Amino acid sequence: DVQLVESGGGLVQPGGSRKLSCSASGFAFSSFGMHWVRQAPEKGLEWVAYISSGSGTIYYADTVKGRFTISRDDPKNTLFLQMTSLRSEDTAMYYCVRSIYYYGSSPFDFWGQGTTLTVSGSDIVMTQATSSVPVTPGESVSISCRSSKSLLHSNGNTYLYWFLQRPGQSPQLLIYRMSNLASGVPDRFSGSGSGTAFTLTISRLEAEDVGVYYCMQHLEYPLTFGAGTKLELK
Amino acid sequence: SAEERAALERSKAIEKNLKEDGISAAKDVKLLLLGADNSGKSTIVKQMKITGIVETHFTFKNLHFRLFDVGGQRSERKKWIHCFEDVTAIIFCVDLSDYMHESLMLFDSICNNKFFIDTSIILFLNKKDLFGEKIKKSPLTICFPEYTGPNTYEDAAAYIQAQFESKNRSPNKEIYCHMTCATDTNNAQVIFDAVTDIIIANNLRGCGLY
Amino acid sequence: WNEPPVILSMVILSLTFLLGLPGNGLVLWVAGLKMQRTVNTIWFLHLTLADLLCCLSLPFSLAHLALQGQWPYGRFLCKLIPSIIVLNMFASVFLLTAISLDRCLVVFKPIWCQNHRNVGMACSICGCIWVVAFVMCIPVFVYREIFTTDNHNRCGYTPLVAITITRLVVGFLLPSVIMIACYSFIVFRMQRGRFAKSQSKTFRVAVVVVAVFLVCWTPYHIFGVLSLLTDPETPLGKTLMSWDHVCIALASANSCFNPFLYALLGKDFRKKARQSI
Amino acid sequence: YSFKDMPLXR
Amino acid sequence: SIAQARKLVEQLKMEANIDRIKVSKAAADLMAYCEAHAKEDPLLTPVPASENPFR
Amino acid sequence: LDQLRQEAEQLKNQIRDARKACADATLSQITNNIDPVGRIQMRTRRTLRGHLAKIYAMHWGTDSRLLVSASQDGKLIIWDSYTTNKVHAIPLRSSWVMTCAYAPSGNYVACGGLDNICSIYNLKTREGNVRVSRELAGHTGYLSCCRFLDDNQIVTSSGDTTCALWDIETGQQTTTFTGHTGDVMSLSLAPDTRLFVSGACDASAKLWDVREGMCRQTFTGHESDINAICFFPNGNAFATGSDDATCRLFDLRADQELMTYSHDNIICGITSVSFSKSGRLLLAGYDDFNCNVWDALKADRAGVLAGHDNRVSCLGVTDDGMAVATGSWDSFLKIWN
Repeated sequence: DVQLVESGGGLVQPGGSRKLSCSASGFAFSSFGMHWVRQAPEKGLEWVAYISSGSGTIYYADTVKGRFTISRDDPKNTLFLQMTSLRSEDTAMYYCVRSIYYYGSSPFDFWGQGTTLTVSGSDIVMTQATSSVPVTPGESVSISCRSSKSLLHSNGNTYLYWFLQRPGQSPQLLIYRMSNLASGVPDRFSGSGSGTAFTLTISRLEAEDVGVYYCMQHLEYPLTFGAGTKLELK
Repeated sequence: SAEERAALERSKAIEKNLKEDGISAAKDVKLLLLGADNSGKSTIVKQMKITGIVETHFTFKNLHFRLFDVGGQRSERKKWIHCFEDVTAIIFCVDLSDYMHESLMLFDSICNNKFFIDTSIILFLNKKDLFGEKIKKSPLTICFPEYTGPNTYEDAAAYIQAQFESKNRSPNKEIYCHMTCATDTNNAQVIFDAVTDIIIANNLRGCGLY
Repeated sequence: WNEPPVILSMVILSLTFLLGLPGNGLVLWVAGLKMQRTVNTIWFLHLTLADLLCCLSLPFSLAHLALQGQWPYGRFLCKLIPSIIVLNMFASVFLLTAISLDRCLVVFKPIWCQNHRNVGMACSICGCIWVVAFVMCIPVFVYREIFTTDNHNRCGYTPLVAITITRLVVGFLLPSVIMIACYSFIVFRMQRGRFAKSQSKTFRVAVVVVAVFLVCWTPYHIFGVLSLLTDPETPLGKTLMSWDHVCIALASANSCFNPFLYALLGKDFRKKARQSI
Repeated sequence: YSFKDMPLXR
Repeated sequence: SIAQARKLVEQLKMEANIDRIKVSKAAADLMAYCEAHAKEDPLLTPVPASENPFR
Repeated sequence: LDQLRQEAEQLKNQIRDARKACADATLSQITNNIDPVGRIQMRTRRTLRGHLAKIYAMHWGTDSRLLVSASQDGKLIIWDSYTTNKVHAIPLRSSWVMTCAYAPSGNYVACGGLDNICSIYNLKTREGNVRVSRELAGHTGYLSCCRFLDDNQIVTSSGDTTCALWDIETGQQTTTFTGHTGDVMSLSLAPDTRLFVSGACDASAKLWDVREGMCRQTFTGHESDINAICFFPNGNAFATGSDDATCRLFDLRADQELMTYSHDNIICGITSVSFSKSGRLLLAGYDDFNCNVWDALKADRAGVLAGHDNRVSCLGVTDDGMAVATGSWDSFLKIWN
């Protein structure tokens, strides 16, 4: 089956260097694309790095550019991340994300387990006011996510993803492109949005739907996340 | 181009893969193997090693040969023979022992075909020893009442060869002939040098010097 | 203007322009857009490109012969045009040599010419030919200036012997020898069975192509060597430079004739062009 | 040295 | 081959018992269907360039 | 049987008399008072250049965006018609293919040929690349066409004088249709997916029933082998083109002929026939290097869809009617509008 595992996590002396490895199995890694996302121990998610299919184009975030290195060993079926000059702000939960890009594909479909590392302008900004919405099971809860710049492209596709991160687990995809539903997720979840304001409507809440939500934009790199909306029991 | 750039990259990558596959597959030589039933097709295809179409491919003298024995298709020839164009040559096998008009009719129908007007036909003659013994036992005019001549093996074989080679009407295509007795292992070289000659002829015709 | 050579060169250049521009345009258009991109196409496209570059450069020669010197343009025009002209002509000559070499090679190496023979090899050979032509063009790009002279100044210019001898060798000896040897070997090989009906059409095409190539370039190089041989400020030298114009006209007529003698023999190509036209 | 004039070509 | 002939005659008998409508009504409702979808057919009526999907 | 032969002869005479008595007039005598479509010109909006061998089949997707093409190169590539991009490149076990199909849900692609095996391909796989789903093999003759009834049932027309309906769930032939004497070389399912016809090589097209499995009607009005067939969008009529350089229009309820699309200038046969949304235009492929545009009510040449360098092998019209695709033997898939 599809499964991703990461290794090379531990405490690092400040100012050092360390390599991170993403191992993959159960799928054709040579045709896919691997992302990288960090998660602060208290804050939400943040975009790290990217390599495309065939090692064509490699992108980076503004705060990580010039210090990291993302490489792929397709015959070895592993994803690498060389990272150097450990400052105090790099400690976080680093995840490994698969992605494929064509017509009708679902990027960010599968997320890895993640690894722990410890060290002792023109960008589109995502914001959501509600950070804690208490609600009992059986009701309908809607989560908003606003945009500084319109996400509706000229071709008619709005790149506003939706993700759910259950406590004690890895984030999973619920709605991609703000209107199309994922694979295997129950039909209760729904999505909506127009230009800047997007809502993830949910009906018939159950116990397994609790967690913290995250909304992603995909118009242009870097792929900025939101602060985070938390849904809790009662 | 927000996310479609990766789609463009994927399209270019698979286009490059298609180009590489086409270049790799353009090196093969396609030889169609036709003829009547149980006329030595099985023994000849097993001679060079290795339910509708039985494709047999092998390499000989840095050349990749591909044989398509399509005689097992119990249907109309005219509805699927059009897809067998662009082959280097057509290999025809004739069983001289068993008789005979069906083989001649098939050769007449295949040599004058519209699609195969330029493709050469390589004529294979099998069961030489059996045909000689049958001459020693019976005359060769049983299925050739119009024939009038000595019953010598060589003369009869030459007459039969003339009957096959008198069916063509295209000066561009040449029929290559050979004798086999189901005990000769040198039949591969005939196919090889016939293929080389046809390659040279087609190359000259394409370049305009021919 | 009162001189036989100048008017003869003008007439020949006008005929070359009229007979080369439409044919080159038609052949380029057909073989670039209407036809496929087979292996034998690249040679035709490159040859016609060089020939049409020569045809487009012809008006400069016509205008210069109209005035006989007194370059009205700037330094850059006299530094560029009589280098692009040489580039185009020598690219055409080298492409013809490569065509003859390929025609011999596809015959003498039949097994090899099916595995390692594709469009990429043709593109690489054409690129190398263009690079060699550009290298041969470089020496005239750094040895040109304008003499002050009278109010009307004519632009132009020890290294002359070296440059002229190298030009003669690389553009006359090796190409003609290669063409003759290749076509003679093809004719010899085309008379060994199954080709007895042929060798009466291959021989005619080969001999006419070689004869046209050898007659359209020999006087030009003979006059070039004679210019070195004959001292200037001599009436014989004056007639030599006078007929040099006719030599250039014949050299351009060679490029005009090349599409008719190379592209049109491809029966499929001429049929497709007739369908288009 | 000297004066040498050609109509392109060369 | 008597069974084959019996099957053939049975098939012909079954086919012969199909109620048939006059061809005039078939032509009429075929023309009606062709006319009814004329506005929704963008091939016979050229599509504007802005609305054109391959522009 | 002699008695059985006489019975068959009188049955044929009876059915001929029955169909003759109901033919009061022809279609040309009733559509005289309609305005002709006039000159219908079309231009090559997109030229898709991906293949290297002859292309035989090209079927539009259900979304009218993705077109899948088949060729002798052993590649079944699905293409994005809007931006010419290539989204999949599926290699095939047997390079000799003659047909392709696109599932109504877009998850499956079928392709077959001389291999006598109808292969089913799964597109949306969790593991990424495209993998084979099933290899249906129950025919003794070459498969000529394939159409997806739904994600499970697929109907195939073979070259051994029968048509069979398959179940991709188990791979067994649920129902087989027999009765044709010539080789069946075309197939077209109804919009309601309850019945279909098959075009054979004996100049006879027969109506079929997927559920009952028994033949309903037969049509004998051609002179040579039928090469292509397609239903009218209304579902009560169909047109078949043969090698006799003509394509005729039939009616299910009339059980007769309506029009013959014959022109003295045309001599080459028919390779593909397809209709439009309104059904007024009948785009027919020809072996004469062009695709004449045929009016379905006046039998005149509205225009010529010329521009291909070789004989066209397939013509298809999108579900929204905004484009028409032609597949030729020169490895070019020109999408017109």
